[PDB]
Amino acid sequence: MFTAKCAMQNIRNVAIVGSGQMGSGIAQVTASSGFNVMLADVNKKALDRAMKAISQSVTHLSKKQKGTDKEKSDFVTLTMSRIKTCNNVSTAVADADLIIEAAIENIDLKRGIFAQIEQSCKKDSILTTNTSSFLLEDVAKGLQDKTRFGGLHFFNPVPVMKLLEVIRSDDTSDETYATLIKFGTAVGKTTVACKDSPGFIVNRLLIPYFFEAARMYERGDASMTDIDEAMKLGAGHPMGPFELADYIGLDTVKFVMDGWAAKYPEVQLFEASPLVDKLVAEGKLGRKTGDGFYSY
Amino acid sequence: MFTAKCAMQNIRNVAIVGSGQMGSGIAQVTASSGFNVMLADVNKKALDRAMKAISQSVTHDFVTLTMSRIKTCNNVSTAVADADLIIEAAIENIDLKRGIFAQIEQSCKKDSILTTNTSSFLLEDVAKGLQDKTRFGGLHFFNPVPVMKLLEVIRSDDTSDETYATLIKFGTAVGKTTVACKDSPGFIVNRLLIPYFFEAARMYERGDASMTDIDEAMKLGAGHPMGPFELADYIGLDTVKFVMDGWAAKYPEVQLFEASPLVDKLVAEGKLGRKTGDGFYSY
Repeated sequence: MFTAKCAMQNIRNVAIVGSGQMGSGIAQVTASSGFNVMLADVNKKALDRAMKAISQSVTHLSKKQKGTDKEKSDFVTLTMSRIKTCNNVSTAVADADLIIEAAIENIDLKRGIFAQIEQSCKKDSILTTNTSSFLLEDVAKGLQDKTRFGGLHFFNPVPVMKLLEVIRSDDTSDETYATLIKFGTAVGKTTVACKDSPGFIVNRLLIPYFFEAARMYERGDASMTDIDEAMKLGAGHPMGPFELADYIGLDTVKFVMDGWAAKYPEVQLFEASPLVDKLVAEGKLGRKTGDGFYSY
Repeated sequence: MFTAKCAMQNIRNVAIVGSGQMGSGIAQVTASSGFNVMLADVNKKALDRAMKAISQSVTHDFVTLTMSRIKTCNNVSTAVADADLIIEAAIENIDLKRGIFAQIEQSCKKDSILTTNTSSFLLEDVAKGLQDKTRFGGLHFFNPVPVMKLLEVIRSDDTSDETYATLIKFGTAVGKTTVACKDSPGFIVNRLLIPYFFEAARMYERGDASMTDIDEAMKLGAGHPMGPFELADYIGLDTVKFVMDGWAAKYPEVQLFEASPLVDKLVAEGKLGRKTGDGFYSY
């Protein structure tokens, strides 16, 4: 983490635009790792919600440490003082060296956010998205300097999940990409490198594998519970595909696979699943609603 | 295991035709679980190497006793004459298997259940020649059979309810966790895993990401104990290729089954994975 941090003298102040679960988790690990954080969202209620969740989580971790009760709360306040909030994007990004967008998955809203960002940030600022749902080319399409754009695809809960996929568009410069690799490593992650291809690595291989399982079930070849057992037991996976999809969220999996089906209409693997569609249309989204493939 | 074994009063004698690695491993766990076994192959040398490998595993009276339950026979007709269950583990050639089953049919008891362990063909293609298709099914084990707990128990369109119930009990009697599948290409495991591995190869081939970053992403992102290139090397590249080739030829309109250059090259070059010290990676 230090080898990386000390090789990015240029990157001291980070702005995260969007204050939901991912934005708040990215803010937490960025602060814990020693950078200054500005978390931005026009939604004040969301900003308050995030800072309470971060504060909780940081406090929680400190409790595991060895040390005096002062040593611990000292640790929490050092971390939290690196995090500031702002309800105006242009103000928030004015002194940022790296900006990470974690907003709603809507391409016009994101492009609008990036136009605001580039109007206000520093000339050599690096801009990034955490999206799972769009190509970096399509997010960056209006920017003046595409060579300082890339992707930082974390996984929820960000403080717990080690992996980080670091993405380059066709236009990302080598220097910007290398900086992004060092930032992922500085914040404690195991980075993997991917081009701007739908699904990067994890989702591109996992979501179609899940849909293939659903498809097997829908043809009537085997039951959901036998599928899951065969994969845990035959391949060592800790969750079968249906449990996995419930865990990720059905709405989450459908929405990604829907964007692929539409952009890549000739690719058989990306067809929607009558059954996924019907479960999401019913609000049976998986664990987070208590009910998807299975009940919880 | 006992709950199963004592509900199969009719199944005492098991014949296994083909004494390669899977037939020999099925012989071993079937002997260990209390059945009588006849191991049959027309290649006397193979039969010899199979009994030496088996005794080698089982050592690791108990060795003598376990062995006394396994007899060999280089004649498939006479080997199955007294068998209640016959399990075919022969080479992956459909004419050879149909000829074997033509032989077994002519000799076996009329109530005998007939099964294949094949990964490469549809049950209904293996059985296409058979007069009573209703006592036919699939017992798909995994190498090494003595260690691998899963067994996919497969029915055709013709397998009777009674035959299939017996097959599930057999799997359970021999210490396996059974799962049921219809006669579909790849059953459950290979149908999901082999295309996920090819998807991984294709991603590397397109130049999107490196082999080691793809494997690291799947271990860390999904908790998989091996990433897809590690797993393929473990299973064997020749094995993964041969099954996928079968699918690409039989289902020519399915994009997911299209062959891979890197794979073809690595197998055409004899780089078959862990078992040869080189596949995707070196060992």
